[PDB]
Amino acid sequence: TTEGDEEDATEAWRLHQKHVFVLSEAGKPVYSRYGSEEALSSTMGVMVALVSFLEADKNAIRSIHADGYKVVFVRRSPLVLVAVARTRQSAQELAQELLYIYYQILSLLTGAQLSHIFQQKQNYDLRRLLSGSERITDNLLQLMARDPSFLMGAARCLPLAAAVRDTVSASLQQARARSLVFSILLARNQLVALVRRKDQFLHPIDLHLLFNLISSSSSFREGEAWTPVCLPKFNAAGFFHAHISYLEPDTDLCLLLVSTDREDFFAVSDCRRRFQERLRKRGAHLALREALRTPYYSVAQVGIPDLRHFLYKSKSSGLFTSPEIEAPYTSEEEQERLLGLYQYLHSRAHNASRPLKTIYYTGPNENLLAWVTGAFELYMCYSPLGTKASAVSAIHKLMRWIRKEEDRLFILTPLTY
Amino acid sequence: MGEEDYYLELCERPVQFEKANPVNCVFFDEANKQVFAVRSGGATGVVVKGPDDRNPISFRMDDKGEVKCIKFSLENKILAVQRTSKTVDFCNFIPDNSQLEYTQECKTKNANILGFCWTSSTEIVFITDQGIEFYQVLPEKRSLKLLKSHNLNVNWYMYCPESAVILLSTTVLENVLQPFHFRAGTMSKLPKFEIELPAAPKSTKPSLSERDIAMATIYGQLYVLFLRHHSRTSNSTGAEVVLYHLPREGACKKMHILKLNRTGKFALNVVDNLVVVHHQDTETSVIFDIKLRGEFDGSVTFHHPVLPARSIQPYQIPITGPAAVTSQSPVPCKLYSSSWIVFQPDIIISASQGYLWNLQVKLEPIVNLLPDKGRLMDFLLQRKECKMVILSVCSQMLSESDRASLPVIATVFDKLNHEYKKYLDAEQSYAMAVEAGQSRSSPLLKRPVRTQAVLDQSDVYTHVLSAFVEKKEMPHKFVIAVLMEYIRSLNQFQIAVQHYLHELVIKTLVQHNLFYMLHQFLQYHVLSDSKPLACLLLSLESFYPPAHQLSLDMLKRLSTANDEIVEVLLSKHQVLAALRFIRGIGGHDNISARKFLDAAKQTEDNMLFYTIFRFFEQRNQRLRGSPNFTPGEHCEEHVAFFKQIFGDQALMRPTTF
Amino acid sequence: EKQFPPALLSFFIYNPRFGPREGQEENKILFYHPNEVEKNEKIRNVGLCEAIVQFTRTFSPSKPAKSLHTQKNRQFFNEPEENFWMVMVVRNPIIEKQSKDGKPVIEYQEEELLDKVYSSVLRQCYSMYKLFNGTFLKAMEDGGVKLLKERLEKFFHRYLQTLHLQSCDLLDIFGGISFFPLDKMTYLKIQSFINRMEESLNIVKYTAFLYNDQLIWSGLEQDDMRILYKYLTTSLFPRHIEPELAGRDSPIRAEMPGNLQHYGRFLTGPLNLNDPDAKCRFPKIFVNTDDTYEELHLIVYKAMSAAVCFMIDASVHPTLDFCRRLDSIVGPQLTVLASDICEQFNINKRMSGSEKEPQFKFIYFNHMNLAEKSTVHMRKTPSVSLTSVHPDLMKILGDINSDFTRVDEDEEIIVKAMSDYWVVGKKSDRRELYVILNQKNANLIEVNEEVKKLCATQFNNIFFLD
Amino acid sequence: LLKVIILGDSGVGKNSLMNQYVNKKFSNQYKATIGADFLTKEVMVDDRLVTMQIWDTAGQERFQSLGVAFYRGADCCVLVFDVTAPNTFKTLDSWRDEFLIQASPRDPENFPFVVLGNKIDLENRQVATKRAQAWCYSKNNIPYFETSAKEAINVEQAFQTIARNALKQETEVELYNE
Repeated sequence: TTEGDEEDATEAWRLHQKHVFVLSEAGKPVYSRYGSEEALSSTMGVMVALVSFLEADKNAIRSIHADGYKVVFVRRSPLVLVAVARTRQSAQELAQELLYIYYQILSLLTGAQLSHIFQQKQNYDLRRLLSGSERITDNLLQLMARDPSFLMGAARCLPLAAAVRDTVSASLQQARARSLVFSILLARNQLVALVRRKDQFLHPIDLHLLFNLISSSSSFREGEAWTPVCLPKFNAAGFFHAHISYLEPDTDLCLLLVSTDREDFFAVSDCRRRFQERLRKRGAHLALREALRTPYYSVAQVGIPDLRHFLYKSKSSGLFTSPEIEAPYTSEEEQERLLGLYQYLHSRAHNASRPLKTIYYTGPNENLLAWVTGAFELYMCYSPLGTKASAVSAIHKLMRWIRKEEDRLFILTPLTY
Repeated sequence: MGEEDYYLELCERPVQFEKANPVNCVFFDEANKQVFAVRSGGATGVVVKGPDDRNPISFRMDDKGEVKCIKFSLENKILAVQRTSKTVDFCNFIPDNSQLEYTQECKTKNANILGFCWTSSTEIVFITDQGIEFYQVLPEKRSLKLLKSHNLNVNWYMYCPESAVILLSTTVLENVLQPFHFRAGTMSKLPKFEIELPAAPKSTKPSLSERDIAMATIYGQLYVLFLRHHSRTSNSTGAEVVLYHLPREGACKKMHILKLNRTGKFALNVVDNLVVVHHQDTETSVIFDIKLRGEFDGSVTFHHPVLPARSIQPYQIPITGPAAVTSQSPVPCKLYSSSWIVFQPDIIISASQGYLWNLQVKLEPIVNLLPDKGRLMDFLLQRKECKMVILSVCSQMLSESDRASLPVIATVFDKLNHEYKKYLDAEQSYAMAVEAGQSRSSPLLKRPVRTQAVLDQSDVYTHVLSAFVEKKEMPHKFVIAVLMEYIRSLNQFQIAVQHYLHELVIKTLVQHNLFYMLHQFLQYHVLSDSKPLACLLLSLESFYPPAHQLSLDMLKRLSTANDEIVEVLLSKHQVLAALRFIRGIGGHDNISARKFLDAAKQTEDNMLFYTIFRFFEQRNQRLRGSPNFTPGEHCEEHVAFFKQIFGDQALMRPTTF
Repeated sequence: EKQFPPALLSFFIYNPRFGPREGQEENKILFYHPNEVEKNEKIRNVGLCEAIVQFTRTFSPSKPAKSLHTQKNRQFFNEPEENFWMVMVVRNPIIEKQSKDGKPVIEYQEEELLDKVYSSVLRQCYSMYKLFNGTFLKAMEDGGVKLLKERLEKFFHRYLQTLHLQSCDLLDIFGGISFFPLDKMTYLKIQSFINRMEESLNIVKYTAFLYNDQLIWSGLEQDDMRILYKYLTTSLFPRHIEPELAGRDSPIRAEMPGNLQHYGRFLTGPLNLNDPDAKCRFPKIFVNTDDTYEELHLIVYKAMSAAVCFMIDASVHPTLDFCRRLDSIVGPQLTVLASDICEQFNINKRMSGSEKEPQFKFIYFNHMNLAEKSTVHMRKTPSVSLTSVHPDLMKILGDINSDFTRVDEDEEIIVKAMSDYWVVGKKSDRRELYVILNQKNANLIEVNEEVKKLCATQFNNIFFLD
Repeated sequence: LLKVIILGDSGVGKNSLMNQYVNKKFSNQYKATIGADFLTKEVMVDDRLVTMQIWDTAGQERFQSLGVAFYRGADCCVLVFDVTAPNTFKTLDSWRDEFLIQASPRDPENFPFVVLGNKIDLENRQVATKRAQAWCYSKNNIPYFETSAKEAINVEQAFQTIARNALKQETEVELYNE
C-alpha cells in the first residue's frame, strides 16, 4: 500500500474541528475521537511528555494558543485529556467539555476503581476494559455540540399540561421501593418528571450522563435491560443500578429507576408496571401520549417579530426551556455555531471575578441579547436587522409570554419519595 | 545691446506728417492730441493728424494774418484761432462746409491773449496777461457769452485737460502759483501755493521759465512736477523732480521727490503711471514709480529710479512715400534729438523729422534688469497689461534654470493672492449692495472692473502649475512644496480652493507614489470633501488599499451623497451594512426589493437576503396589500429565489387596514 | 493581603538552526534574560518552547503556536524573521491571602492576563530593535553570529529594564500615534515651514514634526513612524524635559547654554553648541528596512514645545558647523511656529467652554492612520500614562477587545457589570471605540442614545452606526 | 500495546540511530532526543499484533529529570551500548540501577531488559562480546544482541524478544490487575 492513501488521510485529519484525545498517565492512548488509536500514540506521546515536562519544574501545562484554534490540557489522577478545538471557546469551556468526557469514563466504570487499577500497575491498558463502549463517549460530544443543556448545566423539562404532569408524577411517586434513590421519567432528552428519595439532591452532570447512556445505544428500546451505572458527581465510590422501559413501542418515553443493590431486578422491576398501570387507567396516559406527539414548541407561538431562538433558565428551580431551533439554524453546522454563541454569553456573564448582568452583541450575523438577574437567566437570538429598541421590547414581551405560560413548560413542585 | 536691454519703446505706428518749414506752421493740441500743419500763403491749407484719427482732418481757411494759436473744441466741433493780439476768431466747424469767422475781443482792453483752452465742447477760457475770461460759445449765434472772469497779473499759464485745471504764474519771480479748476462749465478757485527756490549765484536772478513746471495725472491724482536743478557745488546731489500733490480740494502739498543724480537739461513724461525723465546730455532715460516703497523721511517720500538708466530703444521708422519701391533701409530717427519737445502726458514731437510718438513701457526686459522678485512683483502689479509678463515670471521662477528659493515663491504668491482677494472683496461688496437695493444711478454703485493684475486660480492653473507639474524635471518634492505653498497662500487670504487644484495635488501625490502624504492631507482636511474627490480616492483603491475606506468616510462626511455610499457598499458586498444604513436615514420604505436580494446568490446565505422581502413589506404593506410583491416596483416579476428554499417563510401576512 | 501583579519572568531569543547537532544545543540561544540562570535551565526553557512550536505545527503547519499558558507563567512566542524566535515569559497575578491557621497561601490567578497586550509588547520589542539596530539576518550577513549576539545583548540587556508589564493595558494592544488637532491654516503653515527647512538644509532627507508630544506631520512611512514615535515620547522627550521640573541644580541643564533671541535648543547630538569640540553623537535609526534599507542620523530639534525630527542620510556626517548653522536657521522660524500653534491651541481650548467632564470615558483607535485618543488614561508621568477608572472595567474592555477581532466587520458589544457600570464597544470602518458610562439605573436604549451623542459630539465626521 | 523505553548514550548518531526500524519519520524532534523521541511500530509476534510505542531517552544530564515520569508503566527497557567502547560497558551495571530506582516496576528482579551492542561494523573492538554476555548472565539472563544501526542487522529480532517476553509480562499484568 503506497503512502498516497496515508497522505490523503493525514492531510484531511487535521481540519476536523474538535479533536479530543484522552490518554493514561503513562502515555498509552485510551480514547481518540477523530483518528485511529494506533498512529495517534506517537503523536500523544508528545502529549504526555509536554505535561510531564512542565510537571518537573513545579508547574503544569494548562493550554496552548495559536491564532485560530486553542489546545487545552486537563489533568485527573489516572488520565490526561487534550482537546484541539478550532472554535471561539475560551480555555475554560473546553476544559468543561473534557471534564464531561472524564466524568463519562467515570460513569462507565467507577472512579474508585480507576485509582485502584492504576495504582496497582501504571502499565494498564485501558482501551481493552472500556472497549466497544466508545459510542457512549463519542456521541457525548455531539450532544455537547447540539443540545444546549450542557452549556447551561440544567435539564430541559418537557412542556407538559399543567395538571397531567401532577398525575404522571404521582403515578411515579407511589411506586417507591426501598432499594431506590431516584425515579426519573425522561422523554427524548427532556425531563417529564422526577422523584428523588427524601432530602436528597441530584447533580445535572449525572442527569446528562444518563441522557447520553440512553440516547447512545438502541438496546434500551426492546425490553427492560437492567444495567449498572455509576453517577460520578453523586457518589463516585460505588455503582448504582437502573433499567430502561421504553414505555410505548412507537414513541420514546423512558423511566429511570436507579437503585442501590445489584440483584433487586424484580423488586424494582415490579415498580415498572405498578407505576404504568395506574397512569394508564387514569386516562392520563392518553394525554401524555398526546403531549408527546409534539414535544417541541416553536418560537412563533411567542408572537415576536425579529426573534430566532432563546433559552430561559430559572435559578430558583434549576431547569430551563428553549424552543425548537428551526428557522435558519437547521444545518447541523449552524446548530453548533448558534450553540457556541450562548456558550459565549454564558461564560461571559458568569466570570466569577467580573460578573455582568446584561449583554448585547450586534454583529454581521444573528445579533443577540443576554439578560441575567437573581431569579432567571434569559438568553436570546435575533435577526441582525433588529434595532436595540426592538430587542428591549422583545425582551419584555417574551418574558411576559413566559411568566404567563410558565406552569405549562416547567416543573413547579419538587416531588419527594 | 539687444532688445533685452531697453524697456522704453516708441509707437509701432507713429504719426508722420509734413515737417516744419517756414511756410507750413506746425502746432500741437495736447487736449485732443492733434497736430496742425497749416500751409500759409493766403489759402491756409490745414491738415490735422491725431493718434486715433484714421483720416486726417484736412481743410482750408483764409490767412487773416499771422496765425498765433489754433485749437479745436471737444468732439472737434468748433475751431478757434488766435491771429491777433486782442481778437480771437472762431468757426463752427462742419467738414465740407463754408463757415463764417466770428471774432471776439477780450473784455479788458489792455489785456494781451497768451492763448486759450477749450475747456469743454461748448465752453472756453481766454488767458490774458491781466487775467482770465471764461465764456461759452454760441456757434449758431456766433457769439461768446462771458460766463465769469478774474483779473490778475500773470507771467504764463498751463493747462491740464484730463483734470481740466489752469495754472498761472503771477509773481515776477514766478514762484507763486494760482490754480483754477473747471467742472460742468463752472469756474472754481484753487488755493495758491509757493515753490522753494534752490541756491542762486550772484550773477543774475533765477527766473522760473515755462519749461520748469509740468502737470500730470498719476494714479488718477493731479500732480505738479517742478524740475529743480542742483547748482554745481561740492555737495551737488544732482538735479531732482519734485511732485507737489495738487488736490481738487485742499492745499497743494509737496509730497514726492525724485532723485536724478545728474545735472543738465531734462525732458519729462508720464507713461503707464510711471514718471519718465530723459537726460539729453548723455541720452539716458530713467523711470520712477510713485507707489513703490520709497525713502520716507517723515515729511516727504524720496524715490530712486526703479531701473538703471538706459536710452530709449533705437527706433526704426517704416518707409513711406512714392519712392518706397526701391529696397531702401529704414531710417533710424535721431534719438534724443534737440528737436524733441515733450507734452504731458507721454507725447514726444520731432519737428526736425515731423513725427509724433507716445512713449511706451515694455515689460519683458524688466524680467532681467530687476532680479528682486519681491520688488519686481510690487512693480508689475500696478502697470496695465501685466498678465502675460507676470505669468512668464511665475513660470520662469520655477524652471530648473532659474528655480527660485522658496520664500521668494511664498512672497510672490502672497502678492498675487492679495490682488485677487481685493478683487473678490470688491465684487462681493458690489453684489451685496446690488441685492441690498441700491440703484445704478448711485455714484457709489459701479461694477468693480477686474484689472489685468488679478490672477485667479484658473490662470495659475492653466499657465503655471499644469505644465510645471507635467514637465517631470523638478525633484517631485519641490513640485509638491510649490503646490502646498500656493494652497497655503490661498487658504491664508481666505479664498475658496477650487477643487481642480486638489485634483492636481492628488494626481501629483499619487504619481510619485507618496501615499502616506495623501493620508495625512486627507486626515487634516487639506484636500476638502467632494463627490469627485471621493470618486478619485475610491478609484485609487487598487494601489493604496485604505484609500477605499478613505473614500467611504469622505462620502459620509458629505451628508448629500447617500446613493453613492449605497452603491459603494453594495460593491463591497456589505449588503447588511447598506441596509442598516438606508434604514437609518429613512428611505427604508422607498427601497427596491430587487437589488438587495437579486444580488443574493453572490453571497449565498439567502436568509441573509430574504430576511428582507417580508421585511420589505413589514414596513409598508399597508400601502399596497399583498403577501408577496405586486408590480409596485416591478417586483411582481422578481420572485425567483424561492426555489431551493429552506424552512417555512413563504409569505408575509399582508396587514391591511 | 497581597496582589502580586504580573512581571517579566524571562525573555529569550533563539534560532533552531544554529547548533543543529547535539553538543551544540547552547548555540541555539542568542539571548536570555536573566543571564544568571543555570545553563541547563536555559536549554530546558528553549527546548520547551521549541517543542511547543514543533507540536502545534502538527495540527496547522502554517500557524504555529502563539502563547502557552501554565500555572505560574504565560509564554508568548513570536517569529519576526524566518527561524528567529522570540519568547516572553510573563508571570500570572498572585493572590496571597492569610489563612486562619496562620499560614498565608498563594493562589495563582490563572485567567487574569490578556494575550493581546503581551503579544503586542513582544512585537514592539522586536520592532524597536529593528529600528535602532538593523534586522536579525542583515546583521548576520554583516558580521556572523558573534556580532549578532553582541548587538542583541547590548540592546536588550538595557531595553528590558523599561518593560513595566505591571501596567500594560489595552493601549498596548493598540500601539498608536496620538495626533494633534489642527485646522487647515496652521497645518498648511507647518507644511510651508517644513518645505522651507528641508530645502535650505539640502542634506536633510526625512522629517517628522511633533507638537506637545502629539504627532503632526511625518515624512517617513507608516510602519516606521509608530516605532519612532513611541521612542520619541517614551525615552527621548521625558528625560530631556525633566530638568525643567528638577530645577537649576541638574547636572545636564547647567551645561545647557541657551540662546536669547530664540528658544531653540537641541535634544540629540551636540546639546551645548558653545563647546567647540562638541561631538556629533546622533542616534542612528534604520528605516524602510524592507525595500531600500536606509540608515539615517536622527536630529531632534525642540523649540518651545514643537519638535522637528530631521533624518540625514548615513554617510553625510554633520559637522558642528552644520549644527550651529541649523540652529541659527531653524530657531527663530520654529519659535514663531511654536508660538503660533500654542496660541491657536489655547484659543481653541477657550472657545470650547468648560463643559462638565464628559460623562463618557472613551478610547478610540483608527486602524489606518493609527490615530488614538483616550480620556480614561491620565498622564501622571509622561513616560507611561496611568488610567483613571476601575481595573475591573479595564479587564472588561480587554475581554471585549478579545471578543471583537474574530470577524472583521461592523460589530458592537454592550455590557453592564454588576457595579452597574455600562461598557460599550463598537468596531466598524476600521475603527474601534470603547466607552464607559457611570450611569446607574440605566437601560439599553438610553445607553445607545448616550453613545450616539458622544459619537455626534466628537466623531460626527467619523463613520459610525446608530 | 507495549511502552518500550530505549536507553542510549549521547554521541553515536543519537539523532539517526533508531530511525532504521520504525521505517517512518513519525518521530522527529518534539522534545525528542533532546527530551525523548517518540516512535512506534506494529509487530507480528506469535501471530499477535503488538503496538510498540518507543521512547528513546536522551542521556543528557541536563535533560534527565524527565526520566522519573517517562519511565511510568514500562513494558520493556532496551539498553544500547557500544561494543567499541569499554566505558558504556562499565556503566552497564549503572544503567539498570537508575532505571529500577525511577521506573520502579512491581517485580524488578524479572522486569525485562534487553542489551544491544551497536556499531559492530566498526573495526578495533574494545569490548569482547563475551564480556557483555557474562554481564547479562550474571544479571539474571538479560537477552543481548549485537547489531549494526548503520547496517540494520538483527535489531528486528531484538524487538522480537522484547515483544515476546513483554507479551508474557502483559498477560501477567492483566492477570494480576484483575
